Amino acid sequence: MATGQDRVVALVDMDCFFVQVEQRQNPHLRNKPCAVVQYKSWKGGGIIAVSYEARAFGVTRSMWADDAKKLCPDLLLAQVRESRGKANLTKYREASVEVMEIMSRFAVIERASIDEAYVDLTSAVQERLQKLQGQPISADLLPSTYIEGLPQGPTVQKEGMRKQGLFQWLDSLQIDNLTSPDLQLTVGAVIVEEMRAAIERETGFQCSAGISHNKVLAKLACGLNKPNRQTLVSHGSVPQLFSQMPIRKIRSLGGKLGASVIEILGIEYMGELTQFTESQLQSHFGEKNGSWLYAMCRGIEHDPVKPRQLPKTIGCSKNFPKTALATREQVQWWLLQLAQELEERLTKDRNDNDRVATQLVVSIRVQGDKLSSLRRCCALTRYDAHKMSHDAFTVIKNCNTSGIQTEWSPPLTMLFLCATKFSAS
DNA sequence: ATCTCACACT
DNA sequence: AGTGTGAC
Ligand SMILES: Nc1nc2c(ncn2[C@H]2C[C@H](O)[C@@H](COP(=O)(O)NP(=O)(O)OP(=O)(O)O)O2)c(=O)[nH]1
Ligand SMILES: [Mg+2]
Ligand SMILES: [Mg+2]
Repeated sequence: MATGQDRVVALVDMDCFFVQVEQRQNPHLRNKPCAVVQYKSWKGGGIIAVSYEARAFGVTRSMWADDAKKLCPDLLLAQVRESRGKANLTKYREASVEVMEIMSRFAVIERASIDEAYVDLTSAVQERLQKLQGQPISADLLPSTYIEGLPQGPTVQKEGMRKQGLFQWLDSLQIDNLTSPDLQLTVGAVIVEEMRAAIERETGFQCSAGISHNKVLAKLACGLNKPNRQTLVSHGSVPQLFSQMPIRKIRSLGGKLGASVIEILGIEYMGELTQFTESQLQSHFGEKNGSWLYAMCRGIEHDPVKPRQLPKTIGCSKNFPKTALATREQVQWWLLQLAQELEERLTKDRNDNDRVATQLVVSIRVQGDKLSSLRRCCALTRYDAHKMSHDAFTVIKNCNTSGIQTEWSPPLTMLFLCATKFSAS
């Protein structure tokens, strides 16, 4: 009997992160419809973060600020800082570190993005259980927790509903069994309340969280009640939850694979995968995908929370959409600009994190081509922008089809520098 | 598309 | 090594 109740996993994700960062810094933006964009010289900038007040007006990510202004006239905007003609995300990376370090105090975390991390609470839950000494869990220890699927069976407002569901869960809880998966999830949720409380006290940032037995369910849970709430997804809530859950909502199925699952099998919801054998899914999607899908639709997933808090690579990119680079002098200048930010971030990384990058990856796009046109690596022996930028030029310089030694053809529409292969130092 | 980062696969 | 996908 397959179980998938072996771990306690949480996913903490910051609410409207970039917006919150700007709001802490500028109190005038607090509790208002606001958004964060970069490069306003074109269409007021492209929206990448939206406060929940602004979302009420229908303002979304990927929307032009000028178009967003049509939906929400009083929409306030904070713009991503610009350096060397490029976007600078320094303020946000640093705010992220604040959050990651607080979370790191409770357990080993996997930085999943700039504003979220997975937490393996299995050992931490076990520790708390003996301390409890068979003591019941008060609802007071879960003041922002939702239990998905509850209340059920035999008030109207949301908070009243939340409490009623929480009480049904706690009233039915068997605290006698220290190996009860449902009990383990509850204690995990109590810890996450503490973890989320610590984040807000020490940063001012609010976040949501999902607590379940694996990463996928935890991630899904987190989005069930946003913002400033956490959701517990038990093993038992899975069949109902997945019964009307679109396949695309599940992490990693939001793209071509998920579309392929829908098209080939003629289904719409995650629960509908259960009627197929593992071999069947393997036949359509391969040995690896098939096994993963077979277990996942039953709420089972084994991807571990990796002990990794730091980025594996450090990269900078810029597009050049009639603005395309057509001279060697142009190509060299922008490679230098990219190299300058790269050196800046690398040096700080070396001091902070006791490591040194060893490989420099260069990538370019050509006006005719469809993301990357060419990607080449070279050795990274010194944190020097001039050296790195000259190196970037050298390995790509053979692309220049122009006979004349001053022009570049055909024009470049993207430059990209990435530092990889870190070694301890 | 006028805006980093991980990982499978090769 | 280089390409493609997926998410954020
Ligand atoms: N440059 C760029 N930045 C982005 C993009 N998408 C997101 N960001 C940046 C902006 C975001 O602030 C940050 C976190 O991304 P989320 O967690 O997926 N969205 P948020 O936390 O804002 O809202 P909530 O979580 O409540 O839904 O990543 C993008 O396409 N491009
Ligand atoms: Mg977020
Ligand atoms: Mg996120």
